[PDB]
Amino acid sequence: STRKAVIGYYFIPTNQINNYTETDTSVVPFPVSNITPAKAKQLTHINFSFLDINSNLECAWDPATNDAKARDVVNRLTALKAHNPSLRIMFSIGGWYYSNDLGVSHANYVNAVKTPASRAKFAQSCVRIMKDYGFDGVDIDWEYPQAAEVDGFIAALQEIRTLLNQQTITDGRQALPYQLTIAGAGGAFFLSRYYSKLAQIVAPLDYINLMTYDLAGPWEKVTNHQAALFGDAAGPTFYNALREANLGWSWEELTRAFPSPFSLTVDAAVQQHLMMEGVPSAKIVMGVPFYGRAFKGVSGGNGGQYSSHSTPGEDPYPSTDYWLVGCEECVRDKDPRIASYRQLEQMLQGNYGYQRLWNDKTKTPYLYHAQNGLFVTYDDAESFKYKAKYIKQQQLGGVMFWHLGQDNRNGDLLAALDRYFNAADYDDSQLDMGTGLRYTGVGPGNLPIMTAPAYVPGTTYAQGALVSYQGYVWQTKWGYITSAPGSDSAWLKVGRV
Ligand SMILES: CC(=O)N[C@@H]1[C@@H](O)[C@H](O[C@@H]2O[C@H](CO)[C@@H](O)[C@H](O)[C@H]2NC(C)=O)[C@@H](CO)O[C@H]1O
Ligand SMILES: CC1=[NH+][C@H]2[C@@H](O1)O[C@H](CO)[C@@H](O)[C@@H]2O
Repeated sequence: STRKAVIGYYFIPTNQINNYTETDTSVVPFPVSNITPAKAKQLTHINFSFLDINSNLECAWDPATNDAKARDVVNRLTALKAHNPSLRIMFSIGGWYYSNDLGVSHANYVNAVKTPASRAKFAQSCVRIMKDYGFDGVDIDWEYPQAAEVDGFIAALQEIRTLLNQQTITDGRQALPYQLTIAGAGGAFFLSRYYSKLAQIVAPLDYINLMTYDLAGPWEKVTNHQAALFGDAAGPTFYNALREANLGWSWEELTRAFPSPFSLTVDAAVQQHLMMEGVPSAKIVMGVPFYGRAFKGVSGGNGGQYSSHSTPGEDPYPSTDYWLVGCEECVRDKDPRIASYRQLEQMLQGNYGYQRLWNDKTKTPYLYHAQNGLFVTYDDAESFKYKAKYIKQQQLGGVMFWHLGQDNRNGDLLAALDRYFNAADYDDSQLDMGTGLRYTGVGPGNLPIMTAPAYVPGTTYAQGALVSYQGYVWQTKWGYITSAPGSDSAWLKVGRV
């Protein structure tokens, strides 16, 4: 079996690069030296983040970056390749801060993909930056191009692919080609922006890393799991934005591919991607979070799940009240709404009042502070057993995560992921995926194999008539159909032969 990708983000703020040190945790919490040889071997990719697209419409580091210190940090990462011949140090362009619709550099993203000339100049800058700093690939994290910017985004990706494939030949990297990936939406709302052209977006990529997290948060009215694998009927449900994408499909087609409302889960994002033709499962990578989201002012009854709350949803945290008991990291980061798994693990074992609970439908853990009314949704080594089994069962390309500095000091989360995919003595054949809700949509990309008597010319077909014909099973949408399946909108293609 081909090894599953394990893609971890290495994120460092500009000021940390400008004051990089591997000997003062109060200045650089997570220096490159914390990525021991053992951890380097459990990773296949490290996404260095984040670079941006400047006003000159080229890939570039934050202008305030001390270049020499930046190269030194990157060199330290590249040196880890000594312990793992498959390791690739990618760099990520974008991220929410720089590129969301209201982010500071949004216009640059829109403008860089606008014309053949802007695209050429942009694609060149990505490869140049890649070669100059010694990176092994380009990862684009634009959150997210809108419907009109999509064809341009696609041309940009194709252009970068062309240049990278050329660079691979020029550098003798046939054995470890340069790669191209993007962080893709892991939720229908953002996904609906480019969904209709998913095949063209994925074609030039080695992997599309789904951000299947942040699926719940203080901006929503009711608390919920931010990365549930499957759905919980007792949990909130959402409008399936995909049924409104510019697909050109019929009512029937739209309805059967996009049930609404539905459970916003990791399984939903993966299955929605697999519903489209030309989106190979092997390129789909499941993103997981090494952090949890916290809410205050929750009620009792369901251990804090599906409750109203009083947590501010704006960025930055519009207050100075650090109410996440025991979360020291939250005080230094001035935000009690997010906490690394490292910090959560310490809070859990420090007698702070948290009770760890488990939702066996969503297959994810959660914390409930009954005394203060706090709820935290997060992921751990146990939820990763199911996600890892799903990744194997669905034949996905692998896993991705944000971010390395949030794992505990022993790197247990990374180690668990590596174990679930590669340990010869780990056996998950008896691991039960449970009865949580699965995404029920069916599209052109995942039609099931079926059998039905073959269409007989001359027969009058009633409503709901199933006849195999031309390599597909077709069903009539209404009665008195006497036409051949395929050239009358009265027929619905429902299966493969
Ligand atoms: C599933 C979905 O579409 N949820 C949206 C949220 O993602 C989004 O919140 C923002 O998400 C970013 C990561 O995707 C965070 O970096 C950011 O902190 C977070 N909060 C913000 C920007 O206020 C919200 C708001 O755009 O919309 C949801 O629909
Ligand atoms: C590569 C990546 N870009 C996004 C995403 O993963 O999730 C992170 C966690 O919310 C967020 O900080 C970042 O902007």
